[PDB]
Amino acid sequence: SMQEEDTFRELRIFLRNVTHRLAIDKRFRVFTKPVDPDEVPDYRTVIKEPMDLSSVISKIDLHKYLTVKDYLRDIDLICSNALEYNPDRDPGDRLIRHRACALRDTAYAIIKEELDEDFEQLCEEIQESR
Ligand SMILES: COC(=O)[C@H](Cc1ccco1)c1ccncc1
Repeated sequence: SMQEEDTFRELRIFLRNVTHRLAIDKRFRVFTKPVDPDEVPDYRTVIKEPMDLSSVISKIDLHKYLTVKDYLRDIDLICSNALEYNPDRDPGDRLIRHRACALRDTAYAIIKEELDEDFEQLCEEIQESR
């Protein structure tokens, strides 16, 4: 229905706004663009599904997310990729891990405050009907 297409349009507006707020935070610059395959050729041998905030913006506009749950699976993948690629005790690895945890925690805290639980349940029930 037109009403259901208005629901998904409001979801995309919400997700673009959350993503922009994460992408401008200086702590998260390391998560804004793909890891460059020239500078780091080893990356794509270890990390089998790369993800970053520019790719998330492109996915919103391709209508890849019908629920906030499917958006948060890609925020969780950004964070888990950084934890698995940089697991060591040295300061460089510990700094990215702390930033990855802060990107995940910050996204979940904006959603807990600003997403209405009945708006998410509506998106889930339209998705489950298709
Ligand atoms: C999302 O970025 C990463 O996982 C890279 C891994 C990387 C790049 C070069 C060598 O290793 C990283 C970038 C900056 N600081 C720590 C790690």
